Amino acid sequence: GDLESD
Amino acid sequence: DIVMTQTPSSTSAAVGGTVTITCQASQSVANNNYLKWYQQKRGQPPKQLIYSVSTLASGVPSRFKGSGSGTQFTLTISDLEADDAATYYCSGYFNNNIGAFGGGTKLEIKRTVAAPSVFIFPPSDEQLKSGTASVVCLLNNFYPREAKVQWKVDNALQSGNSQESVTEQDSKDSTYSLSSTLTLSKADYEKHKVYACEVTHQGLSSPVTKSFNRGE
Amino acid sequence: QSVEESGGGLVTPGTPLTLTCTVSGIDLSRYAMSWVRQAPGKGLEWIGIFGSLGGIFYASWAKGRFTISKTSPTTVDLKITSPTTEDTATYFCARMPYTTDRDFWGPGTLVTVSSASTKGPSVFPLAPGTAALGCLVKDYFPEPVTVSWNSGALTSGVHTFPAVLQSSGLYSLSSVVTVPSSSLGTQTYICNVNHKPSNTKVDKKVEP
Repeated sequence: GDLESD
Repeated sequence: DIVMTQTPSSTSAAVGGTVTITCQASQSVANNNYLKWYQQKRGQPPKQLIYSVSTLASGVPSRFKGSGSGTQFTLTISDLEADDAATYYCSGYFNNNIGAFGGGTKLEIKRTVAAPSVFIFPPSDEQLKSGTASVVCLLNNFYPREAKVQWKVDNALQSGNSQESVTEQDSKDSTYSLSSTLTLSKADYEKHKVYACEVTHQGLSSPVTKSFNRGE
Repeated sequence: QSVEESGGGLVTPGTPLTLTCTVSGIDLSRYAMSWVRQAPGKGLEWIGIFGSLGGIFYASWAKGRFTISKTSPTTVDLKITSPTTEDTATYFCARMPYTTDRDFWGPGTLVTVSSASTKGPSVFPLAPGTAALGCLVKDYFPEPVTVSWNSGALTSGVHTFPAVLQSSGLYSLSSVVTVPSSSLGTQTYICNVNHKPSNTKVDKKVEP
């Protein structure tokens, strides 16, 4: 899925 | 699985020198730039150095430089200072939303040889009252770290009844300190007279001996 | 923008253990939190993450062994499933961005997995151009202790050695300081030992 950390 | 292989495990260089640390990830980081460099000290949490592979964290000196190519990354520390004595870690994030760290790189700052200052401490009366006797030998502010500390009671070499502990490298003068603690009972303690700590170090022309006579 | 871990200390093997991460000024609906650990003398180990979109991800080795959850807008949990000796480590909660410098780590909280009982230390004095003195902080459990000198006024030339686990299963530590030899009859030297696991506070007078 989409990234969940920056 | 995911592995971030950090090399070298340890290295040494003098003030003003240069060290180069490589981090090799098993797959490309997320967005090709989820890669940060950390600096860690013993009693402290890590302190950021580099983010986005190469961007310098606010307040970090420019002598820290970050580089890399997709899977291989380099932290280069130029114009080394004493303060740079620490353990460095690479921190990465991956597309499956998974983070990992390199095994770390411990950096020792070289400096001129510094001989230890040696002190011996007999047990306290409060401790003798409690039925135990610990004799302490202190090697203070020396370099390099390698040292030989042996105990002799009435000129009999002890074995297996002592324990050594060493500080981290000081970030100001780059020295180490070491304690060797001899653990006896009160009975065995009052059995003897001469208690001696013998210290061998590159900074000492010949082994130094610090001794005391029990009950004096 | 600050982080603090809680719930650390001594725990019995097999007893579930929940750590809590408390943030202030950080929006967990918009930023991720990570759980990291560090065994004594070892490297950092990534445990898991609560993502910006509510995703929860664990290292391959940490799946099952840990459960991460968000319990309140300001708290994130790390439940260590049936703890073992190898789970003894300092545990960090961190706002650890890879692409910004808004990087905040908690100070870390030590989790000790052992059947031993907590024990307050005994403090003994190491009495004396330069002179040395110290405090033997003997036989305590678990780690850690803190040692100050003269309530923080004395800091230069202080060396507090790391603890060594004794054959009895207890820890021993020494804290030394170098001082001018002229000052011995003139000034007091006091070591302030604090061992929070036992809620012990000891002040020890060091004299020639």
